[PDB]
Amino acid sequence: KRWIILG
Amino acid sequence: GSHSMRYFHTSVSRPGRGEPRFITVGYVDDTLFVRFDSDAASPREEPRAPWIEQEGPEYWDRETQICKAKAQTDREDLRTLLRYYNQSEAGSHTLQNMYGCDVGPDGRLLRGYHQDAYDGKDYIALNEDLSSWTAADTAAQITQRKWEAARVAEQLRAYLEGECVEWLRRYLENGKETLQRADPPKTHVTHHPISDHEATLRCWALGFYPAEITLTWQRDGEDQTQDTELVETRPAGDRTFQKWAAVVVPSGEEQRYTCHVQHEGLPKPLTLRWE
Amino acid sequence: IQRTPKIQVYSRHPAENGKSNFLNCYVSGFHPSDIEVDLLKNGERIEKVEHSDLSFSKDWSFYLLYYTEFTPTEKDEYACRVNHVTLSQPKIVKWDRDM
Repeated sequence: KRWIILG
Repeated sequence: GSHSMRYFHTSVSRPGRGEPRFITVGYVDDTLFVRFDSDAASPREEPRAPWIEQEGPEYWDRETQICKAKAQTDREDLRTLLRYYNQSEAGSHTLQNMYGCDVGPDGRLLRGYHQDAYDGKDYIALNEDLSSWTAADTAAQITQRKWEAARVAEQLRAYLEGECVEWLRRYLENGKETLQRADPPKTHVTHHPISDHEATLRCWALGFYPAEITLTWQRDGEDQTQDTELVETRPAGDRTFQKWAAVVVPSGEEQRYTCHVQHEGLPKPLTLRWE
Repeated sequence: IQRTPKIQVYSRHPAENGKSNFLNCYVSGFHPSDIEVDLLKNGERIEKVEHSDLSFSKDWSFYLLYYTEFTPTEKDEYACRVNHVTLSQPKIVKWDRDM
């Protein structure tokens, strides 16, 4: 699965 | 053996004509398995490998949202990089991101990756310790200091040692009949006369996976690496790749030349001659 | 930095006249992203051509594969026409069924 930066 | 999982993303500004184009793909080794193009009607991540169509609606839903969010953040980063370099909003610029993980035969992580490029050159890269950044310029050092304030390396390391390796091993198990078979290369030697005293010997390697292949010509046991035209490995339209190596020899001395092919899918290195 | 694409025109399978095959044109190692690739049958562009999604190599250069289903014959001449910002004029690489 993909990762997503925090924000 | 060792296996790879990577995600590539590309954002390109389109001054005048509209929103940046965002296109991202996912690869397991040399097998593409997910895609996303912002220029679609309702853009959505789609399966490009048979073993990934198994995933349920929540999976594709979360992936679709992640890709739309990445497009938004890429617009943000494009504007910010415009103001970092004091560039003109009338010029088109490219942002390229890759991240992922390599695991070993035991499924244990060897290296995690996260790199970002601006206009085709390195911008900032997560070091191998998963704790530091390599910045290419002072603008990337601005970004580095802002990302150290936000522990982006810690988020990335939690993801790489955790979700990356787990889901890569999951994908591997799901389609092991394909991903874990090494397709050996069909090899042959062709002869094409170019003149009355010369002729090309071309060594082929059709039908192979993965892409990592070694083609070498040798003249009486001495490598002709400078007199050998060697083309880039290309896809064959399936998960299979192709590659050839040519050398021009005098007509009459073909048997002085020997091709040598090395692939993961071969038990022994092969040596070929024109017959 | 800008880089000029390497172009390859080739068939998916070994060419034999009268059999349905795939004609491919692989454009690799270029930057920036926007490229124009058409496939040509006797000078006219093929209308039903697909392409893979844009990914890039580890030096950040892009690669694409344009493909379409064709049927090689002895007389039909096939080519690939690639235009890039780095190019003086649209380049035309002819298909060599021995290559």
